[PDB]
Amino acid sequence: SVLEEARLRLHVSAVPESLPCREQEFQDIYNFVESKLLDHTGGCMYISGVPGTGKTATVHEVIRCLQQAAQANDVPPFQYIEVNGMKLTEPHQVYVQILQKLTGQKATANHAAELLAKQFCTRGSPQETTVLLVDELDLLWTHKQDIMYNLFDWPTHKEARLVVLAIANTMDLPERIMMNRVSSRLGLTRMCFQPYTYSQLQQILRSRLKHLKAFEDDAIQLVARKVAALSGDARRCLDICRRATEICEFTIAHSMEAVDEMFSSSYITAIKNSSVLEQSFLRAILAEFRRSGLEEATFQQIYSQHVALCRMEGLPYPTMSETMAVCSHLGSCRLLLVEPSRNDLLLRVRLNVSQDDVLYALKD
Amino acid sequence: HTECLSQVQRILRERFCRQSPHSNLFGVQVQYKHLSELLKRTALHGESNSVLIIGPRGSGKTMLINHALKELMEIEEVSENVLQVHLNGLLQINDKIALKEITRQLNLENVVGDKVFGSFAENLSFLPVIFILDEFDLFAHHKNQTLLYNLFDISQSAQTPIAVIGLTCRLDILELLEKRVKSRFSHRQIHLMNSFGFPQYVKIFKEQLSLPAEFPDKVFAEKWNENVQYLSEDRSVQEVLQKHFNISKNLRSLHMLLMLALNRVTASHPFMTAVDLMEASQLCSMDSKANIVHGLSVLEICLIIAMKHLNDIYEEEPFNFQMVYNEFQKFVQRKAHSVYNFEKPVVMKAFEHLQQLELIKPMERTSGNSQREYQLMKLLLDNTQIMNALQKYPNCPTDVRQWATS
Ligand SMILES: Nc1ncnc2c1ncn2[C@@H]1O[C@H](COP(=O)(O)OP(=O)(O)OP(O)(O)=S)[C@@H](O)[C@H]1O
Ligand SMILES: Nc1ncnc2c1ncn2[C@@H]1O[C@H](COP(=O)(O)OP(=O)(O)OP(O)(O)=S)[C@@H](O)[C@H]1O
Ligand SMILES: [Mg+2]
Ligand SMILES: [Mg+2]
Repeated sequence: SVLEEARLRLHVSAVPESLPCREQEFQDIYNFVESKLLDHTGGCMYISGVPGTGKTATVHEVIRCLQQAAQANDVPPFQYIEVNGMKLTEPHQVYVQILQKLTGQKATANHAAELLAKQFCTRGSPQETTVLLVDELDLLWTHKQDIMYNLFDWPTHKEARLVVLAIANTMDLPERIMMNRVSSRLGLTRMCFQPYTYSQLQQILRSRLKHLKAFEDDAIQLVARKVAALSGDARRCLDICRRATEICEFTIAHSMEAVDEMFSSSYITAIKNSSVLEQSFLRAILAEFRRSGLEEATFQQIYSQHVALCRMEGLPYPTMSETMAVCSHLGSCRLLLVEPSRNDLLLRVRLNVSQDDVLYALKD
Repeated sequence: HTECLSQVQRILRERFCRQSPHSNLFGVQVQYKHLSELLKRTALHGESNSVLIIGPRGSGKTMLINHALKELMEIEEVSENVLQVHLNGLLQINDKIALKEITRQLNLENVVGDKVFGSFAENLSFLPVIFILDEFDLFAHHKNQTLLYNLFDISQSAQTPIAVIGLTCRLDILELLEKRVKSRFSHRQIHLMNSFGFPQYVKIFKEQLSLPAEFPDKVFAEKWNENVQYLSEDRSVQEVLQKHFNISKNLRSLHMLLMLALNRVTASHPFMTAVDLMEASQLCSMDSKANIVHGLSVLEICLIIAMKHLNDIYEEEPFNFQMVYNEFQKFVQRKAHSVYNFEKPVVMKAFEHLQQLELIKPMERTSGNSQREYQLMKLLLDNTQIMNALQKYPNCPTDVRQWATS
């Protein structure tokens, strides 16, 4: 079916071959790495960008192009090694991972570091240029900063023949997280990926759905515009498109439903579906807050206000245990803030949502 | 006779205590339809999805998953290809233990290895399997959320199909995740609320206490159905149900109340009565503080009255043993010759016993520097509670009562 084909095309893992939306950045990286590969000299580049900008996809596509060029005997052969920071149980274990990727030897963290140091500092046998990719750099931080210093200092050696690309989300990292000597080592080589404009998002969506007339232009334009105005991320755009397809299986209404179901908060409807006693408790809290003006109140005054409200409403007199159970249930779903493990009558209560939202939910 | 009572007791005890699966589903038609449809999509094809289910505890979160699995696993031979892994946040508190449980459940310990080696690339390199994550909120409190990130990554990868299911009671589960995993998390959420009125709750109660059609005796089953139907419209039973429904709409409390009601079913009374439900509701709705106060002694009552007087004179301020002793001495000295000639150590032991029952708690705890005397103590009771408890005290003397009134 057409909807099934659109769902298949719009999946996240269905990476395209090459989209010129980032062709400029691709070209810049293609010049830099090509220069580092032609001169038999190492280098380092730091790239910072918000998630969803295609950093990993762009790097992998550049690696694919470089490997294809090497296969066409135009570039000297190179060894590619990829490591992910968040896929490692311990920080020091990255030394074992790289060593096992290059020689397959098993050694301790310190011994693996020493062997890697010996290989990268001593004039050994002439090896292929090493392309090292490290993902999620900020998660390799250590109070001693030895791992980061070694990672960004080793390619400085002529014998290293190592090119390192660091992908991260924060551009401030080399300034406030990295010390001076290594900050100057990554200085002036910082690539920032700006978020896609709504035109770029529309171009990407059109490329996803070439030769397929399944969505109207209006839904596509609105989805790209919401994405631009909220995060400018292709991942949530694909999720919205898939949800719109699912709802259409059941127009602009589908996209609106997707965006206001996957982004909007459910606090209002949760309060609406609350019980009568919980509503009375919330009203008592609001009345006590208006009387006092403070954002913290003990359980005793709230209980007194609840008893007064119940007397006004004609409800039966509530026991302390019942009110405590209701409060504990409310705190379980993170609508309030309380520590009722030991304190019972002296519990500080803070609202987890804005007062105006509570008023707008309770007026109806 | 006795055999029928034993069989029905066993069946209802299995229904309530163990929470055995039942075909009856209440107000969850759309949610179950969505969940089953997505499970079938993930099973019959290589596509991957991630879903979180949010609801209050005791709202049958596990029942939906169990019913859907029992409905869809036995459709075809897909269950042979389908593998299921269940993880609970309580049993697995560390990533090492979670990895060990994952390896043992997959019967890959022979492939991966037996020793305590920290390498997990044996599974990672090799990696349809479905994942069930009980208490998903606890996993977000780990040091680095490595397991959750890896699961999301393999779900988003194009290597193997993986289905991830998480259970959460917190409504703020979206803000407990890091930016990366939140971006990689497919925003599929299902909310389990008791969105039904009181008459629907009455229908649920009527159906739950109804014998199944597979019971051997049919005329007795029909008579039981007639009894429960007749008991359905009784205004005392309706009043008890209305009270419990006002308190909370969770089905777990209703199951507990029904179980306690069935405990009073004997041979002489094969069919229940509204008075039985009244007794069960009364037993289920008693406050513990008044019960604790009722079991005290005279000296403790006098000390508590002195404590209330201290709280009244000094508005919301702490106190120590010396002031209470001084004003108890004042009370026993105003009276001419009352029989309360007690020394310091017995009063000190009484205060220690009162503090042991955790009716009084210290402030800014310290020891050695400050003795038990001259220590800031506070009371954890309300004046109306004391008055109500003292009203029901069996043999409260007139003197102490009038002192309390003063
Ligand atoms: N050139 C591109 N044009 C359009 N969409 C793209 C492009 N490159 C990547 N994408 C899409 O955007 C998604 C995000 O790509 P990633 O590289 O994984 O994100 P990232 O920028 O590396 O940030 P994280 O936090 O590391 S996932 C990809 O999975 C694709 O679906
Ligand atoms: N929609 C429903 N259909 C059938 N039974 C339900 C439904 N909702 C709740 N229940 C019943 O409610 C009772 C209590 O639910 P539980 O199964 O104890 O909660 P849970 O699903 O285990 O969630 P947690 O957070 O793990 S305690 C069970 O006996 C369920 O059969
Ligand atoms: Mg990435
Ligand atoms: Mg459960």
